[PDB]
Amino acid sequence: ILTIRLLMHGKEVGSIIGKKGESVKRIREESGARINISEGNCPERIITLTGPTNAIFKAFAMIIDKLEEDIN
Amino acid sequence: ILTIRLLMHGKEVGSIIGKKGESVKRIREESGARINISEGNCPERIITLTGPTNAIFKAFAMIIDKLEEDI
DNA sequence: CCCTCCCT
Repeated sequence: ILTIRLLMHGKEVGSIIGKKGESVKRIREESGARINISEGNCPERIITLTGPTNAIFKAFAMIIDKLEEDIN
Repeated sequence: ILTIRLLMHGKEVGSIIGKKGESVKRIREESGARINISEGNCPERIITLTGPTNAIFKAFAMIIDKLEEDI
């Protein structure tokens, strides 16, 4: 059970929270991680990833994949 | 003693109970109304309010303010 | 693109 913080620009975050909140809703329900995204229109936002190794991995990889398809 | 039912989306209602449970704690205590909330992840939830016009009015106003800020 | 918040 480990935690890892990811830094993220404003626009970056919006992608992980696709219109209506589903994008996270997958990543969450699909990796098994505890995912939190500090709110408030702040230029830099933390996304905390919390859980066992593979859960993190999975959440990470989906996060990566989401941003990967946003260039630009 | 009046009963007034409030239809409420699943998102909204989660804000009234905000966190461990304290948001309702606040309103139950500080408004002095009989507040009930239907249970389970149903999209559509009822909040019954029983009491005097005062308590009903208090509770309601406390709800609106929890809602107003989200936003 | 803003997400969940579990109370008698």
